[PDB]
Amino acid sequence: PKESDRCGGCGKFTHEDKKNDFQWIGCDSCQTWYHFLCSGLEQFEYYLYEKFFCPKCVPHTGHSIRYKVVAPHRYRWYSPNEKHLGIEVGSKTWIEDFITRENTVPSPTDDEVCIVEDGYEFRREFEKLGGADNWGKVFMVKDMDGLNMTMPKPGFDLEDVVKIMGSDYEVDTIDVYNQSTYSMKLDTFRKLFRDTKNRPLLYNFLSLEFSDNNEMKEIAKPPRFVQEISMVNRLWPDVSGAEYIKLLQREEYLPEDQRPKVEQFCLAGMAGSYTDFHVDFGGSSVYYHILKGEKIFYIAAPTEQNFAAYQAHETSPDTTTWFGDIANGAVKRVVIKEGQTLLIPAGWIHAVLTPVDSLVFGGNFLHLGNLEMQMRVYHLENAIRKEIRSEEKFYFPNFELLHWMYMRNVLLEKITEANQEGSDMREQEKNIWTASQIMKAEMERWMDRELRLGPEKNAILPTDDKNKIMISVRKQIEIQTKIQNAK
Amino acid sequence: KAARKSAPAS
Amino acid sequence: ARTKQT
Ligand SMILES: O=C(O)CNC(=O)C(=O)O
Ligand SMILES: [Fe+2]
Ligand SMILES: [Zn+2]
Ligand SMILES: [Zn+2]
Repeated sequence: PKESDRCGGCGKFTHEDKKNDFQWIGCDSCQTWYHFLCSGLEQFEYYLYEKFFCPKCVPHTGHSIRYKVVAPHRYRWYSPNEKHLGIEVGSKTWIEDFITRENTVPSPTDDEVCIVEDGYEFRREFEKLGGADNWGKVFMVKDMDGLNMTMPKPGFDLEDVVKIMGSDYEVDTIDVYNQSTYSMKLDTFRKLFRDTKNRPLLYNFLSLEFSDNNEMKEIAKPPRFVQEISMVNRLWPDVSGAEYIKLLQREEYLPEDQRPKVEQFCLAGMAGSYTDFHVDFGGSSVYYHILKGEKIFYIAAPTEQNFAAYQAHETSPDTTTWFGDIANGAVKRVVIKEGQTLLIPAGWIHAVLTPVDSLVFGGNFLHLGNLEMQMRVYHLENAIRKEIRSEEKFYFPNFELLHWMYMRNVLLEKITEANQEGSDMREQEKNIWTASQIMKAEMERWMDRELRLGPEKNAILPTDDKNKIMISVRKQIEIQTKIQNAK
Repeated sequence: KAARKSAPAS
Repeated sequence: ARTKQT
C-alpha cells in the first residue's frame, strides 16, 4: 500500500488489534499518520485539539493547540456553528448557573427518604418496613457504624488509589461539559485533579470497578446486608478449598469473566461535576459512600407517572430542558456529606451535582426483593433503546444470563424440592415462589423474542439450553400449582 | 449523550 | 484535529 498511510509509529500499516479501533490521526505539521494509540494521546484528547502536533514535532512546534471555547453552553463548545443554539443541560454555562439556583429544589418527604444516624438505626427502620423484600424508600446513613461495610481510613484518597491500581490503569471518565465518556489514565486524571486552579474542563469518573484487584477489593466492601441479598454474589460466591470443589462438583460453577462486575466501584469528581438524570442500569440498587467531599442528589420516586416523564425526556431530542422542570415537582434535593452513606433501591431516577472535589465508594446490585421493579426498569431501558442508540456498556452486564443462571442454579432447585416433598411453598418459601413466577414470565418473553427473531451475537447461552432450562421450569411450576389446589 | 455509569460485560 | 477510521 502507500507509505504515507503507514504509522507512525509503530511503523506498521495495521495496528495489531484500550482498543485502537481501526482509528488514526494525522499530524498538522509533519503531516504523517499515526495510530490513535501510537499518537501518544489518550481518548479524552481526541476531540480537544484544532492543532496536533505529534511527538516528533512538539519540541519545535509547541504543545498541541486546543480548540477555542467558542460556545460554553453547548456540548460542542469548540464549535462556532453552535454559538446561537440554546443552553444545554449541563454544559459549562448551564452548570455554572445551576450551582446558584439549585438550592431551590424541595427536600424529600419521610415517605421518600429516611435519614438515620447510623447502621444500627438503619436496621430497625429497615425491618420495620419489611426489610429487603419490601424495600421501596431510599436511606441516608449519617454514620457507617453498624452497617458492617468495610471502608478505608480517611486520609485515604486519590493517591493511594492510583498507586494500588497503577498509574497506567485506564478508566471510563466523564468529560462533564461535553456530557460524554472517554478513557483516561488514572495518573492523567490525578494530574488534572490535583490542579485545582486550572480546570479548562471538568472530569468525573464513576466506573472504576476494582472487584478484581486483590488489594482494593479488600479495602472497600458492600454492607453485610447488601452481600446477603446480592444475586451476583449468590451465583459467584467467594468460596475456596472444599466449598469451591463442591461448587464445581454441582454444575454450579460460573466463569469469572461472565460475572457482572459492578458491586465495587470507586468514584472521583472535580468540583462543578454534574451527572444528568438516569436510572441505574438493570434497575439495580445502590450503596454509595462519601470518603471525601460532598454530593447533591436530585431524586424522583419510581412511579409510572415519573417513569413516563423520564422515558419521554430520555427519548426527546430536546437537550435544553432540565428533567426537574417537567417532573411536576417530583424531583427532591438531598445533600450527602463526607462520611455519609446513601442506599437507593430499584427504580429511583436521580441526578447528582458535586459541590466539592470528591471521592466515593459504591456499587450496584440485584436482589429478589426488588425483582419486579428491576424488570420494570429493564422494560424502560429497552423501550428507550428502541428510539436511541447507546452502547451496551452503559447497561447491566449480562443481565439475562444472570437470570438464566439464577433460575437454573438457585430457584429451580427449591421448587423441585417442595414438589418432591410436601409441599406448598407459601408456607416458609412464599417469597421464593413469587420470585419464580415473576422471573419465568419475563424469561418466557425473552425466549419468545429470541425465537420470534433470532439469538444475539455468538455465545453465551445457546437457545436449546435456554429451552431446556425453561422446559424444566414450566414442569415444576406447573407441578407446584397443583399442590396449591389441596393445602 | 453517553455520560453514565460504564461497565463492560465484560 | 483531522482523524480517520478504517
Ligand atoms: O457521582 C455522580 O456524579 C453520579 N453517581 C450516581 O449517579 C450513582 O452512583 O448512582
Ligand atoms: Fe446513578
Ligand atoms: Zn501505529
Ligand atoms: Zn509531526
